[PDB]
This record gives sequence, C-alpha cells and structure tokens, in this order.
Amino acid sequence: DRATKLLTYLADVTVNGHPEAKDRPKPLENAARPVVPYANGNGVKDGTKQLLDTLGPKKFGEWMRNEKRVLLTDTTMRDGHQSLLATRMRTYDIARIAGTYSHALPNLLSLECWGGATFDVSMRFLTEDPWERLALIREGAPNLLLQMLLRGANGVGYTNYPDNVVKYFVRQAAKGGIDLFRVFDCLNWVENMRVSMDAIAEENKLCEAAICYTGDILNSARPKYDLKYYTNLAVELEKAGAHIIAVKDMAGLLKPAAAKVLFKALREATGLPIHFHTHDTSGIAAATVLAAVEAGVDAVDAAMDALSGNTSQPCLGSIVEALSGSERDPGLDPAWIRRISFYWEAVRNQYAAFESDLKGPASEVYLHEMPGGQFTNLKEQARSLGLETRWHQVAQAYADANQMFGDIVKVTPSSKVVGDMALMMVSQDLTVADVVSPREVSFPESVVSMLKGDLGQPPSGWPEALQKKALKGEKPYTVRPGSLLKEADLDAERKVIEKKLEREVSDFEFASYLMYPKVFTDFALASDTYGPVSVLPTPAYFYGLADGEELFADIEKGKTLVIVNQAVSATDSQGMVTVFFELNGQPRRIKVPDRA
Amino acid sequence: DRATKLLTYLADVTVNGHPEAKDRPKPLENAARPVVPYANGNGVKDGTKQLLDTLGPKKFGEWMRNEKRVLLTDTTMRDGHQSLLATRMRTYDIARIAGTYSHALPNLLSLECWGGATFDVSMRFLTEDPWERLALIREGAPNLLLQMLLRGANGVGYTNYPDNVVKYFVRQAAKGGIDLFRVFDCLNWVENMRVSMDAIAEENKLCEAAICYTGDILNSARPKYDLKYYTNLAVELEKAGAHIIAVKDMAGLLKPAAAKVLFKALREATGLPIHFHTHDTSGIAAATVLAAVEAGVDAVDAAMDALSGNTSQPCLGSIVEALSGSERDPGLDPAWIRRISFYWEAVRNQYAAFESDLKGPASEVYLHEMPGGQFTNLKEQARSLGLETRWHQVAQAYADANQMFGDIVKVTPSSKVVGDMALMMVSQDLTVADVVSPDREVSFPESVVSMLKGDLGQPPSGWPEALQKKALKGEKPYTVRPGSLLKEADLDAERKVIEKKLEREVSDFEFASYLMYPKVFTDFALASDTYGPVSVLPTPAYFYGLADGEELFADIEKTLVIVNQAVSATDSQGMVTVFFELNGQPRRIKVPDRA
Amino acid sequence: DRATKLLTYLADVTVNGHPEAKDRPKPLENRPVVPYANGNGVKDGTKQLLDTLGPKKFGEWMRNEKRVLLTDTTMRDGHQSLLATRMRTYDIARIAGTYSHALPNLLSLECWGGATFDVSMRFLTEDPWERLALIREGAPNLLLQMLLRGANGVGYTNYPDNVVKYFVRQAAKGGIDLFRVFDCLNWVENMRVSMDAIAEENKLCEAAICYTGDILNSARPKYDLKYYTNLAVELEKAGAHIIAVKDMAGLLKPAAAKVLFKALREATGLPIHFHTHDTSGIAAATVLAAVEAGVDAVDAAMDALSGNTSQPCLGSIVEALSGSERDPGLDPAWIRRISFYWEAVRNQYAAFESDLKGPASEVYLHEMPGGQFTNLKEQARSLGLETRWHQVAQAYADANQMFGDIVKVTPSSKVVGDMALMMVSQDLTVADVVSPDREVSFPESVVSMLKGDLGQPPSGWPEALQKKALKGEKPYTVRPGSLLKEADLDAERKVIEKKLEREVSDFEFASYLMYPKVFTDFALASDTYGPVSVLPTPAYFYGLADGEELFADIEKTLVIVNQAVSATDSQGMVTVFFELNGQPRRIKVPDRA
Ligand SMILES: O=C(O)CCCC[C@@H]1SC[C@@H]2NC(=O)N[C@@H]21
Ligand SMILES: O=C(O)CCCC[C@@H]1SC[C@@H]2NC(=O)N[C@@H]21
Ligand SMILES: O=C(O)CCCC[C@@H]1SC[C@@H]2NC(=O)N[C@@H]21
Ligand SMILES: [Cl-]
Ligand SMILES: [Cl-]
Ligand SMILES: [Mg+2]
Ligand SMILES: [Mg+2]
Ligand SMILES: [Mg+2]
Ligand SMILES: [Zn+2]
Ligand SMILES: [Zn+2]
Ligand SMILES: [Zn+2]
Repeated sequence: DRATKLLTYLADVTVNGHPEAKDRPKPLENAARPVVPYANGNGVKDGTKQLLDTLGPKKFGEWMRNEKRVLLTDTTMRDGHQSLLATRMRTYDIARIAGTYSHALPNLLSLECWGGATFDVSMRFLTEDPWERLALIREGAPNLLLQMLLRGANGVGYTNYPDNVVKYFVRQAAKGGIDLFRVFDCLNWVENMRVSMDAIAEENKLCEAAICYTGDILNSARPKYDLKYYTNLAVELEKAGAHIIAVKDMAGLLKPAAAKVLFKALREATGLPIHFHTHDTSGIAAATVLAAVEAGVDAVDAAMDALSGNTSQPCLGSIVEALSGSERDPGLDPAWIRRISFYWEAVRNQYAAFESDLKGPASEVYLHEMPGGQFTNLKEQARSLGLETRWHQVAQAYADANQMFGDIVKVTPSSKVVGDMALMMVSQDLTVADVVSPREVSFPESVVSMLKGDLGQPPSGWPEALQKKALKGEKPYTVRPGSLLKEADLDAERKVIEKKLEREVSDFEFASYLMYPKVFTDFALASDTYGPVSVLPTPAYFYGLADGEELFADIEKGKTLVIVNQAVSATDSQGMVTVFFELNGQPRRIKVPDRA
Repeated sequence: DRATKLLTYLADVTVNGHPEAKDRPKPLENAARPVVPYANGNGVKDGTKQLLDTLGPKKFGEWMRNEKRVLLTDTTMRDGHQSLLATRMRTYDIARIAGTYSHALPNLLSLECWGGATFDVSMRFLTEDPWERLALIREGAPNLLLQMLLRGANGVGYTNYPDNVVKYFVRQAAKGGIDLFRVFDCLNWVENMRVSMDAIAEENKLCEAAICYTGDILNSARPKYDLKYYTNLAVELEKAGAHIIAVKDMAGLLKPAAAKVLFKALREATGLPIHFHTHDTSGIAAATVLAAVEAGVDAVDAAMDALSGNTSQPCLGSIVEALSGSERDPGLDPAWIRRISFYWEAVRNQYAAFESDLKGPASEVYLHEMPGGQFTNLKEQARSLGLETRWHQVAQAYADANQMFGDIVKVTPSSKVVGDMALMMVSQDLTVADVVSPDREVSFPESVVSMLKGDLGQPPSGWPEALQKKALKGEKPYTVRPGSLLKEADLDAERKVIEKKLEREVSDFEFASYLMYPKVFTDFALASDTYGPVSVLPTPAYFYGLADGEELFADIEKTLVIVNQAVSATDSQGMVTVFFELNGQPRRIKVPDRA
Repeated sequence: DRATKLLTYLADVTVNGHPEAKDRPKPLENRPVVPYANGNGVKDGTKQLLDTLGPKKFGEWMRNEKRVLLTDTTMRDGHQSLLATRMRTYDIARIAGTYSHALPNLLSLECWGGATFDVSMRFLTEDPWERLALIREGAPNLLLQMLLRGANGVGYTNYPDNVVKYFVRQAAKGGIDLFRVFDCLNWVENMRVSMDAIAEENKLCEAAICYTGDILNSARPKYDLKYYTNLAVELEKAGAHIIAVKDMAGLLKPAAAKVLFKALREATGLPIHFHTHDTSGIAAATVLAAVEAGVDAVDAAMDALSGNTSQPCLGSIVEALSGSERDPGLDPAWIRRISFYWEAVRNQYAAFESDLKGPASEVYLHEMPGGQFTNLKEQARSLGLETRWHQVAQAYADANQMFGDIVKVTPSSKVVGDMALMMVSQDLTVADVVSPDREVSFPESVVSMLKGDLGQPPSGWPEALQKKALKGEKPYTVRPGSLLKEADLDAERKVIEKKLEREVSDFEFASYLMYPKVFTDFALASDTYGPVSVLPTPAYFYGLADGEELFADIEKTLVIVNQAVSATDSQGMVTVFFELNGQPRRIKVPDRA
C-alpha cells in the first residue's frame, strides 16, 4: 500500500509528466547521478550544536563575539536554491549530504536549511513535508546549528498571524530541530519583532535579530538610511533581547567601503556578536564580505560554489581560500568544500527546469534594489504580463515606486508590494505623478493593504496623499497588526483540520495548517493518494520512468523497492492508462488517468 | 501450448505486420465482418455426390450428358480468387460457407475448390494446409462434387514430375475428398495426359479431360487451331478414358458464334458430356456461355457475382437469371445466389491488400491471349522490372513471342515461358527478328531454353528449329514425353528424408505435399511448429494482428478470448513483449522487433 | 491578362487544392498521348450522308444497312456512369480528331446532353457549348449525338414548351446531329413538343422507349411485348426517324432481346437503335442477340471506360462480330489504341472512381439505372447507411411497386431514390408509408411527381399514396407544359444580361434558361479564372508541382513554370512565382486553409 501508492505516483508522472517540469528545459540525458562523498567512518567532532546545548544562547553569543576566527554559515540548503532554482530543491538531495557536512566541515557555525520559501514550496510544489526535511538534516548533522529564516510577524507565511500562532510555530520549530533563528521585519519595525524574539528566547534558542540593509550609508544625499539608523537599531534589538545581530543585505547592496565603516561601528555600539548575510547580484559581494571580516564581523553567510554567485550568496570556497592563512582563517578544509560543491553541482543539473536566464553580475541592482530572491520571480511575472522587452522600464518603475512609497525597506512581504506596483505602472503606462495625481487607479490588493498598515509602519509613516487615494475612504491603522487579530482557538482549529482529514494530526502538522491551511490540506490529501514521494530520487520525482527502466526506491530506512516500468497501454475507452510494473519481481498494474 | 503458439503468431504480426500486407492498401476501417447466411432449417438434399457414389464415374458422365438442364460449377473457391486476389483467400472464409452451398444450392454440379495455385499459395503465403481446407469443405458439403484443377504431368506444380509421383498425388487427392478432376496439359499433348488420366480412373473418380482453347476457329487465316483440331482431340481423349471432356478457355478467347459451332460439333464427335470453362477478361464471356448453353453444352463454370468479371469467370447470378424459365433452366435459387454473393463480397473486402488496378473489360485479350490467372501477375512482374509504363508493349511482345514459338497453347506452365520471353524482349528492346538473329547475342530465360529443349512437351508441329538451335547453344533437344526420362522417385527413401528433417512421421497427405513442393512444405511445417494452427484465425487478425485494447474470439479446438492489453518498447535483446489477456488470464509473449 | 486569369487559377489550386479532389484518392504519382494518325484527310461518313439525305431518308438508310452500326458513348454515358460525369473537355476534344481519322465508319459519338451540361459548368468550370464546338471541329465526318430528356431538356423538371424549343434550336445550331429523346414515364404526349422541335431543325429524332421489367415473365404483364410494340407505332406516328430501346438499367436479357427486336422491326419500318448498360455483367450477350435479331444500331463504350454500370465493351463486341455478315467494319487495332488513350486519361480521374468491383445480378431486383447506382450508394453512405446498402436496394424495389411499378430513369429514378432513402432512414415500410395514422414528410421530389410535374404513368398514380403525399393539394393529370406559361425570352434575357452587365449569346441564354443559378455562378467564375478548360486535367485538379513546366493554348501556346511559392503573409495571402514564356510573374492568392 505505501508501495502501491508510490507506484501510483510513478505511473501518473510517467504517463502525464510533472506539472512543474513538463514544458521546461530538461536535464542532459547522459547526466551522472550525484554521489555522496566517501565517509572515512571516523565519528563526528563536537561543534557549535554541543556548545549551544552546553552554554545556552546568551553565553554562546558571548563565545561568538569573543571568537577570533570568522564563523561561517552555509546557505546552500535554503537561500542558495531559493535564489537560483525557485526553491525547488528536494529533501532527497538535501538530506543526503548533511552527514558529509557533519564529518568534513565540523567547524561551520550553521547550516541555513529551513524557513524562507522552503516551508511553502516543499508542500505546494514538491509534495513533501518540511518537518521531515528538518528532521533528516538534524539526524545527519548533530554537531552543527541548524538555522532558519523566520519572517517576524509573518512566520513562514506572507500575511501577519495572531500572536499565539506565531508562538505556537516557533515552539514547534525549536522542538523540530531549529537552533538559530534569524528573524527579520520587512520594515525593520522593532515593535513588530518582539513577539517572535520573546518566543525564541522562551525556547532557549538563539535569536539572531536582523536589520535589513538598504540604501547607502556613505551617500550623504540619502540620509534616511545613514550609519546611525543601523547603530540605533542594533542598540534597540539588544535591549529587546537578541543574542546575535544580523545585517540582512537581501539585495546585496552593501558596498565594501560601507561594510568597513558599518561593522566597526556595529561592534562598538552593541556588545552582541554580528552576522552578515548578503547576495551577489552585483558581482562584488565577496569584496563586501571580506571587508566585513577585516572590520571584525563575527560571522558571514556563503553558498557552495555550485550554487553561489549572481542572486545567491557569494562563493564559499573562494572566500575561504581568500582567508586561508590569515589571522581570521576560518579553519575549513577547501578540498572538502570542493567535493561537497561537486555533489551540489551534479544535484543542480537535475533541476534544469527551474534555471533562470540570468547571465552574470548587474550593477543595476544599485538602482532597483530588488532582493536576490525576488529578482527572477519578478522577471518571469513581467514576462507573464507581456513585458519581457520592457524589463528595464519595470526595474526603473520599481525604483520609482520605492521613492513614491517613502523610500522603504523591500524584502518579503514588502518587496512583493513594490513589484506589483511597478508592474502596474508599466502595463498601464503610469508615471509617479499619475499614480499620486488627483486619475483613477485600481491599485493592487497588496498595495492597498500595506498602506492601511497590514505590514506595519515604516520610520516616518506612509505618505498621506497616496495612502488617501489608494484606501478609497477606508481608515488606516498604525498599531501593530497582530495587536488587532483575534487569538486563534487552537483546540478548535485542531478539531477542524482533524475532522477535514478524518484523523488526528501531529503538533508539527497543526503548525503547518496554522501557517497554510489550504496548502497543508492539499498536501495531506496528495500524500494520501501518492504516499511518501519524497523518498524518490529527483529524476524519477520529476519525470517518472523511461520504458524498461529499473528504479531502486528506499521506502523505509530498511526496505528497498525494485520497480521496473515494463509497458504502458494506450488510453482505454474510459480515459485511463495502465502502467505494467514489476515490483520486487512481482507483476503489478496501476491505472492512472490520461490528463491530456 | 497450441494457444501459446497462436499468441506468438498474434504478437508477431501485431508488432511487425504481415509481409504480404504491411505495405499494401488496407481494408476500410468500418468493415462489417462477413456473416454466414441464416439457415432456414431444411435438410441437405442428395446431389451429385450421391449420384456419383451410386453410378460410378462412367455412368455419371452419361447421366450428365442426358440431363436437359445445364449443370453449373461454382469456381469462387478456387479460380475466382486465383484470378482476382492472387489466390490469397483463406480456409477460414472458404470453409465457413460450404454448409450454405450445401443447403441452398443442392443442384450445383460441383464446387471448384482445390488445385491450381491454391496448393502452393496456401502453404507459402497463408501458412495453412491445403488438405485441411479440402477436408473442411468435404464435411460442410457432403452432397456436392468437389472439383480440383490438376496440371497433367505438372501436378499442382510447374514442372513435369516422375510418373509415380503424379500417381501418388492423385491417390491422395481422391482420398482427401476430390471427386472431379479437371486435368489439362499446357500443350494439349494427349500423350502427356495418359498417366494422370489413368491414375484418376484407377481411383474411380471423374476424369474430366480438358482441351485448352486458343486462337479462333472461325478465322481461316489462323488454320492451326481450327474446328477439327478440337473435335479430333475430343475423340482421342475419349479413347484415352475421359468420363467428361472440358473446353478450358483459360484466356477467355472463345467468342459466341464460335461457341455455337464448337459445342455442336463436339457433341457430335463424342458421346461424352462437355463442360465449358472460360474467363471474362473480354467483358463478353457471358455471351459465350449462353451461346454454349443454347448449343447443348452439359455443364458450364461461373463465379459468384462478388468475385466475377474481368479476369475471373463471368457472373453466376446473371447467367442463371438469363436462363431462368428457359428449357435448360438450371434450377438454382437466385435469391440464395445473391445471399452467398453478399457473403463473398464482405469476405472480399478483407483482402483489400491483394486487389489489382484492373478497371474492366479489355478486347486487348484477343491480341495477347494471356490466361486470366496470369494477367495481373505478369503486369506486377513488369512493374517490378521498371516496365509499368510499357505494359502495352509487353502485351504486344507476348503476342509476338507466341507466334515466334510457332503459335502455342499458353497456360501454366507454357504461359510463364511466353511471359518471360516478352519481358526480356521489352527490357532489352528486342524484336522477334533480333531474338533469332545470327549476329545478336541473346541470353534466353531458363524457362525458354527448357521448353525448347522439350521439358514441357511437344506442340503438334514441334518447336521452330532456328529459334531452338540458337537458344540451346549445342544442347540436344528431345521429343519423347518428359516423364519418360525422369527417375522413378524412391518413395521410401524420400519419406525418410522429410521425416528425419522434421523429426517425426508425416501423414500420406503431408508426404504428397512434400513430393510436390519439398522446400515450401518443409518451411510450412516449420512455421506450423512455431506458430500453431493459424488457419483458425479470422482474416483481419491473420493479416494485421490486434489493435491496442482489441478483443478477439478464436476457436482452436474451445473458444479463446484474446485481449491486446499493451505492447512494450523494444528491449536491449531486440525483443518486444505483448501483454495479452487469454480468458481473463495474463500472458506475456516476446517476439523480435523485425524492423 | 486572359493568361493572368489562368495564372491565378493555377496559383489558387496549387496552394489550396481543388474542392472536388483535395480529400479523395490521387492518381499514380507515376501521360495520355494522342495517337499519331497517318496524316490522311478525313474520309466522309455519316455526317456527309445525313447532309445529303436529310433525316428521314437517313433513317431509311440505316434500316437497309446490313452491317450493324455503332455509337460510341465514351464521351457521355461512359464517364457519366463511372466517373460522376467529371470528364473534361481537354481530354474529350483532344481525341476527336483520332476518331475522325481512325474510325470513320462509326454512326455517331454520343458526346453531349445527359448530365454533362450541368456538370460541365457546376463542377468543371467549362462551357458545354465550347466542348460541342471543339468536338464538331475535330470530327466533321461523324454524327454527334446528345441525350435529351424530352420535356426535361437537360434539367430535372418539365420546362415550358418554348424553353424546350429554344434549347433544341440552339443544340442543332451548336452541332448536334442526332437527338436521342426520351420521357421518364414513356408518356408519348409528353415527347411531342421535343420531337417536333427536332424535326423542325431538320436533324435526326431518335425517339427512345425506356425498357423495364421483363417481357418474358408473364407474372409481370404490365410491361409486356405489346407495350413495347405499341409505343414504337405511336412514336413513328409522332414522326420519329429512328426508334431507340433505352435499357437504362441494363435489364434486357438475351432471350428477351431476340423476341423484342424481331417484333419491333415488324411493328415499325423505322430503324432501331439499342442502348444498354452492363451492371449485370451480361449486357454484351444482349447486344449480340439484338444484332443477330436484326437491330440496326447499338451503343458501346471504349474498353477502358466500359463494363459494370457503363456500356458493354466496344472492342469485344466488335471483335465478336468480326468476319460475320453484320461485321461493323471497324479496325480493332485503332479501337485498342483509342482505348489505351482513354485508359491513360481515366487514371487522371482517380478522385471520382466508385468502389464497385464487378457484375451484380442484384440489378434485376432493384432496377437502378447504371448512371444512378454509384451516386445513390454515395448518397446513402452520406446518411450513415454504408452498412444498410442492401436494405436501401430493397426499399427502392419496394418503393417502385408502391409507386405502381414505373419507369425509373432521370428524373423519376432520382425520385424513387429519395423515397427509398427516407424509408430505410426513418425505418419505414410500404405499409407505414401509405398508412392512414402514420405521419410522413415526403421529399419535394416525391410530392412534385405525384402532383404530375413529371407526367403520368400508364394507369396513373395510386389514389391512396397520392392523396396523403398531397396533404390537401390537388393533382393535375394534364401534361405539365400545357400549364407552364410561356417564358418571356425578351425579358428573361434582360435579367441575365443585367445580372451580368454583358450581352450574352443565344447559347449562353439557352444555358441560363436551363440552369439559371448554375449558369450565373459559372459566368462569374469564368470571369475570375479565365479559360481553365484549356488546362490539362492534372494541372486543373492539382495545380503545378515545384519546378514544373506546363504548355497550354490560350488562342489556337504558353510555357508556364512554377518557380516557387512563398509562405502565407500577414494578410493571409500567398505568392506563387511563375515564368510565363520566359518572363517573371508573381501571383498572390488567399490561403484558404
Ligand atoms: O505537484 C503537485 O502540486 C502535487 C501533486 C499533484 C499532481 C500530480 S504530479 C504527477 C501527476 N501528473 C499530473 O499532471 N498531475 C499529477
Ligand atoms: O509470410 C508468411 O505467410 C509465412 C511465414 C511466417 C512469417 C511471419 S508472418 C508474421 C510475422 N511478421 C514477420 O514479418 N514475420 C512473421
Ligand atoms: O469554380 C470552380 O472551378 C469549381 C470548384 C471551385 C474551386 C476553386 S479552385 C481554386 C479555388 N480553391 C477553392 O477551394 N475554391 C476555388
Ligand atoms: Cl494556505
Ligand atoms: Cl518447393
Ligand atoms: Mg567573534
Ligand atoms: Mg446434358
Ligand atoms: Mg439496318
Ligand atoms: Zn537572503
Ligand atoms: Zn481458369
Ligand atoms: Zn444510359
């Protein structure tokens, strides 16, 4: 029956294709499968996981602060593929390499491997459970901190949730294996971060409170986001209970000379350790990261070579190589960094369907300030709307919409709002002047909503005139969104999803439902038809089995299925197709609909 | 295991197609299957079969003579598809209709249903046993005579065989269920017909000795085939022991005025009954048949409407309709004729692959004199050699070669010789003068060298010497009967050869097949072995296999229900697997991908 | 410009195909050649003899003639029967000279009338009067024969007396010498207008009696020997010069022919001309018996267009009579050479072949005329009855009994057709059709015939069926043209001349009077596309393949090469690059796909 269910999936995708893959480019037909590097069998060294369990988060941050070497966070398992492959990387590929990281790079601070768009995308587009993914990683790397990206009042969603839901989720993330929570608000509104921060502290995990970088601190013609804006935020986040301060440079806008000034200042204004996250859209983010190490930053993020560059993080292997032998040498073995990068390279070839056409660095990033994780998304969206050839006008409109909104921090969810506004302005051919003019504009939902106050408040408030015109008579609020949401009745809502599914659910599954009621529901129902598809290797997940193909699938840690596609019938008079399989040497037939 | 093998055949044809059909036109998709007409429930009336068993052949011939009504032979089961569908018609379709003939047309003289090209073609191209065919027809029609065409000293083959082989084969044919042997020699040489004639009489069957018609008795500028030529032959064939005399007009050349003269004179030269066979290539053979009837002929041949016309026999239904109510009305129910024709029409639709492009009558026949059963085949051969656009020149060369040979009777196997010469004349551009020229090297076809040597026998005036001398290249020709020169077959040694090759005993029928066609019978026995009793399959399944998801009913003994459920891709061993359900049970059959 | 028109046609069909040919079988991807004739001037024949004798003495000559006289029907019934009448003027004209030179003893070429008039214009875009003129020019020594449907002209309804008159007059002027005129119910009163108009032009009037049933079957007494003999006396009294037996369905059997033709030649002094079809596969038997019985003239088709629903084989009929007292005196070698031509021509019309495979004694049951049997099976396939075809044949026989047992030839055959189709289609039996309670909606063909628009059969129409078909309306048993008002030639002519903004010819006006809509459509098309009739048949039906070269004669020669063809452009127009006599031409046409 689980076997039967998987055969059903395999038949369905063999006959009909995967909706995400069928119409897109395909991997090279030769294609060597990824090979997990050889393990010497020696046990694993204690790392930052044991230190945090031993010290607790406050003393661990002081240990971080005092540490001479720069500490590294690998983002390959989350931001890397979120930025380069629409977050489509599968558990199967991610979990198989965690043991290798654990034996070979036991000095890493953390693996960023959870949250951001992975929570949603795993279920919606890959029919897999992000909790299982984390558990598998936890088991393979017991010595390293597992790090998530948590969106403050949005959790791992897009809307603000009620406080008790946010707390309920943090608590389950901590139980499920997350050690280090990097938490951010899309407007750097400290007030809107406290519920998250307190929940993290209550779980006794590391609360790395982020400040999003935007603008340019060394440009005096844009004083809004000057040095003291950042240093004051760091002082506030310390007062509000952070263990670590992050600079989250989501669009890769921080320049090297600015990093040098910024990280010296941050280290003097707060006693907390500092952690630097950037994107390489400009082609020079490695310079910014190295300037930051030289200026004393305690940790920095990077991605494995094979998933670095452009809108991802800059190259881990090369950054390490640049530091090798220096005072802040991170003590990471380049040869293992390369072997793991080769694994990721072969992994990534399986995901050709989701590659963008981005060719290289673009200084244009300094104009538009689109975050690395949005840039490609928004370009596809523009192609959807018939705007491929105006893409540069859309980028200009994004920059113009930014100023029109007051000049804001742009990062999920607020980036999305600036994107929609920009696309509107190009389609309907509007200047800033028209959008504000006393000229009807049917503003997008996302924009009305922000101006009402659903994403929070920026420093100097939303612009009066534009807010007036978009809201159309409706009154805005300036209080914290979550302060107005009804407390959910958890007992009750648990009973709802459990009635829907005709079965009890786990606390994790309930946390999923709370974050994504419909998506979790659809995923639960798909899991029920198709069984544990996460266990299939990637080619088979996306493309089924070629004629006569033999596949080995590990359905439980113990049990291997040997599955052969022996034949496929024509479509019968009822629109069904029968796939003839051999399953462990036994004949099986599965009918699936002809979805053509 | 018979079942396994039939599945194997079904798989092989489904995956690879049938050689004879895969690249030829196909039946229309809708295709009503042929339906055996509903039987009213009246018994089978005693007919000519019981009369023959009672009277013996000599007295049965006298009964034929004395009968007022013209007697009819239906040729649909042999000459009709031989002439129109390259003799590709299958036992499955032939045998299913015999019980109806038996119930509905009890007054028929005979069913022509065996011999000619059917013996070879059934094994070679249809994978089926001509003996089994004959047995199934015998069983379904116990009241009618079963008639074969036998080639004199050429048997059911194309070369004159040893005497003892001809005798053995005639013995097996009688025992297999043949009652009425139409026997002919391709040169009308009565001396080369004796052996066969004697062997038929010895089996106590009907010897219908034929005289092939050629030329024109009423054209005094072609006196060699004049009226006394035929009447003298009839007298000789009667003295040689015929029970019935046939006029075998293989190319449909006899014209109506001539029929009126010929049959009257025949019935005056001999007391034996006379049986007239012709072809409709001219578009007027029905006039000739009717003139023959009015002149007193005792029996005539025709074909069911749906397989009549052009190179076949003229239309049985319309001939009966014309005689209806006349003094010699044959007493055949035209409504039943039409019902049986409607069955043959649906049967014929399944053989769309073997239809020719011939559109209708041709007076050209009087020029070339190609036997009806050769025409389409020679034209396909011309096309093969690139001569399609020069077909009319091949026809003219065929007439020219005939005269060059001294003007001869042209029917298997002499017609083939003349065909070979004609094709060579057109390909190499040779007139008759070039062919016999002393300065022009000609490499005569083997069939021509052989006929001039004496292997097919002697025409009345011998062979033209200059032509003969040039073609033989110093080899000496002979004028004795060819059989007189052949080694008697050592039958016991030869039985052992075939039984050792097949690792088993063969029946006497089988051995007769072997004697006539050693390689073809051997290949057939080996195909039977791999594929089982494929003759039990309906014709569409036999030629095209089963379509995807198709359900088929097949009667081996027990009725198999076969469903093509799926066909694998070709594997690394070059094999394809067909997934059948056989009576609700899974069967997977591997056959090679022969592309 | 006349050429420019031609090029646009060629381009159009090259790009788009022909509506009549696009989804039908195609010819072997693999040339009709006109035979080299000796070079002789033509020998005088029947045309010169008619001019010398006039029609009455000409008929006497035929009677007295010992040799059987032969009419070749290849140019009309032959393709009408086997190829939906689709044969083109290019192929018909090109061989006229060869007949003239090689078979100068023939009585006539049946080459006009029947369905050719309608079909030439409606489906082939060519003028039947041009076709006639070209045949007349090519064969000035032979009689040209048309089939005329009496009060139906070349149409489907009885016309006004004066239309008929005008038409006969134009046919005579256009070059017809011999009018075979028939009435579809053998009603002599209805043939008078026709026959008198034929005599007034001083041409040959061969009044046909259509044959049906069976004279030697006494359980079918309605159509006995006396019926035929009496009708022959009546048609002589009416002024016929020749009497024809038109056996349109091929029903006459040889024993019948022996009795019939002896009796006919005793009943009348007039010569007798026998026309039959070969659907049975024995018609040549009947023809040959007609000849032994003294018949004066017989029709046959060239071999390659003979047999089945066409006429019986000419070559073989001739060959059968060769050396006899009545030997027709025709050279078998030239008969074959001409047949080889028609065979190479015929292959060009593969699109229009039926799937009829040979003889059918079923014809004795249903009596569908040859020229119908194909079309009606097509019409029945059309109505999802492919597999009830044998049921349709019973309905036709049943319906004909229901109609009183009548003569079925155009347009009554077409009537019986529609009734048969409805009966199988609406699953109805003769008992149902004419029942009191059961509601039927009879075809407009049937309603009209029971009204009397096609004339009156012997005993008249069965009272019961007529009254229910009628639905209240009253029948008339008066001859239809004694009701139709005379047409205003002067005024009806202004209508076509002002619809066309041209003067038209008397020939055109005649076409218009016979087929108003069909003539007008043809005029437009002619204007659009030019003299398409001068195109060889493969180019007419399929256009020109890439790189192909083509010769055609606009006045009494163009070299046209298809150089290239562009894709379809923004306006849906395609461009075909041509070389006309060495010079470049681009011709645009719409992509109608
Ligand atoms: O990919 C998803 O959204 C979850 C699974 C739902 C659709 C499956 S994927 C294989 C098969 N092919 C289709 O097009 N639909 C089903
Ligand atoms: O061709 C024959 O009639 C008899 C010999 C057997 C050959 C068989 S027919 C089906 C299958 N397809 C092939 O081409 N070969 C085999
Ligand atoms: O008008 C005619 O000649 C009779 C048939 C109509 C077809 C012509 S052929 C060129 C063009 N292609 C079409 O489909 N319509 C016209
Ligand atoms: Cl959701
Ligand atoms: Cl052999
Ligand atoms: Mg430090
Ligand atoms: Mg007798
Ligand atoms: Mg005469
Ligand atoms: Zn990021
Ligand atoms: Zn024969
Ligand atoms: Zn006719």
